[PDB]
Amino acid sequence: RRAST
Amino acid sequence: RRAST
Amino acid sequence: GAMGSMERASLIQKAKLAEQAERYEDMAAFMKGAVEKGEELSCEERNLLSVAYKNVVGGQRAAWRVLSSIEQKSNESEEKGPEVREYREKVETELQGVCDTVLGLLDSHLIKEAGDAESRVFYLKMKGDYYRYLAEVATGDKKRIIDSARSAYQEAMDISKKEMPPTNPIRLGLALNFSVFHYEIANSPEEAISLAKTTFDEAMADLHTLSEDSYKDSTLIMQLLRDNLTLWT
Amino acid sequence: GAMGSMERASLIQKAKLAEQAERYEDMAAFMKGAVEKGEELSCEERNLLSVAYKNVVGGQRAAWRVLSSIEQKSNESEEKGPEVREYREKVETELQGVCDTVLGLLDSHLIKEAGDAESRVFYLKMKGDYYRYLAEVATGDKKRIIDSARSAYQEAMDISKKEMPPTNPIRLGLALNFSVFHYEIANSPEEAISLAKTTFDEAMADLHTLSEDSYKDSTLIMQLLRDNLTLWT
Ligand SMILES: [Cl-]
Ligand SMILES: [Cl-]
Ligand SMILES: [Mg+2]
Ligand SMILES: [Mg+2]
Ligand SMILES: [Mg+2]
Ligand SMILES: [Mg+2]
Ligand SMILES: [Mg+2]
Ligand SMILES: [Mg+2]
Repeated sequence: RRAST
Repeated sequence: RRAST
Repeated sequence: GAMGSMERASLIQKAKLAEQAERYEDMAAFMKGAVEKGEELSCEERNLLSVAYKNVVGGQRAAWRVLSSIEQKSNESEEKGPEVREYREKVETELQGVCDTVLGLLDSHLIKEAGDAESRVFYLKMKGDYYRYLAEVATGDKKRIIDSARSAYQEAMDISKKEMPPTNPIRLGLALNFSVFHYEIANSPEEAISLAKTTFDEAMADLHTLSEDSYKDSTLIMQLLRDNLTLWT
Repeated sequence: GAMGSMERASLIQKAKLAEQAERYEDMAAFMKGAVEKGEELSCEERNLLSVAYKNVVGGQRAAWRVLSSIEQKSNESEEKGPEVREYREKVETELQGVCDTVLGLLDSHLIKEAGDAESRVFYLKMKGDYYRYLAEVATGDKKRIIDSARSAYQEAMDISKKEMPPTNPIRLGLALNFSVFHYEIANSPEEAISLAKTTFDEAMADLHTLSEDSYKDSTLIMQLLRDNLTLWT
């Protein structure tokens, strides 16, 4: 899954 | 840690 | 109750959805609603009830242990004020509330209607389990809480020994947890070890009667007994 | 509010205890109470607020995605009745409630009192983040929700470019999340990729100015930008 902070 | 069900 | 207007089958369906979503507080509320419909629970439904509340109270117990350790260190140390004790007490009260809720469902009226060995032993084991979780945080009627756990476990043991084979997963899991009760709560590690060993050995001798799938079910719990024996000896 | 009678410092102390206990709902309630005292938040306190609500809404979003997938499969299939949609709607409403709560704290009155770049950019990024989480479940004013996220992110970007070095962790994390906004929400994968690459390259060229500890802080977030670029190209 793509990263967010 | 000891097991319980 | 807030679930009074929902169909029993819808509550069970949503409990299963909540499990898939790892929403265990919702799962427990749904199964509480299903129990309060007043009909007995099937094998699968009893499992859903157990899974839901075990996960809810498991989060609370893990949090309580973190906070209790911080509190104990604080009393070894700078005065930080009442906040650590207050917050441990908040988590403890919420935990006791969940145990009281489960014990209330068992007493009104799951146990009294449970006549088959698999249902009755399951509910009595659960009663022992949730009195045990109360005993873990008890510091005052602590002896009566401990004896309530012991009595529920003992009645479950007596029925399981008479009505179930030694490999029955409910009988095995009951013995595992009553052994932990002896070790952790009752200050009886020798009883804990004796129970786990005899339970393991009698199950071992009964495995030859089982199908491949039952063998897998039984050996999984036997491994937990062995894990505890390894930890304790 | 239920925290109105507790000291600001006690609320912050208990938020930190709740984090240690992984009790993020409690953590968020404590930090909500601290914000409502009306004083500005320090760097550490802003982090506690962010950690608390990110974990709470993260559990809700993960659950919503599980239920949404089940619902979509149901519409591909036996009719199971309204329960899947109902329960997805319940989780969705609770999620929207948490986002509205965070956005309410930012609007009353965190953002308007935030004058330093580090506080103002942090709060505006958070505003973009929680409108983005609203956009993830929006199906009706969806365009206005999306534009609210975009506008908050854009104001934060403009300030961060003028007032912060390219390696600043807040600037980096803002760019990471606005890039995800472009990719996932705005249907602008090329903008998402361009932003992540330019952000990474400009940070790379500024690393030589940093201490060892700041280098570690900045490179950690640069790695997340690179991870997304690898996933998307
Ligand atoms: Cl408290
Ligand atoms: Cl529902
Ligand atoms: Mg009915
Ligand atoms: Mg107490
Ligand atoms: Mg001995
Ligand atoms: Mg004061
Ligand atoms: Mg909705
Ligand atoms: Mg292209």
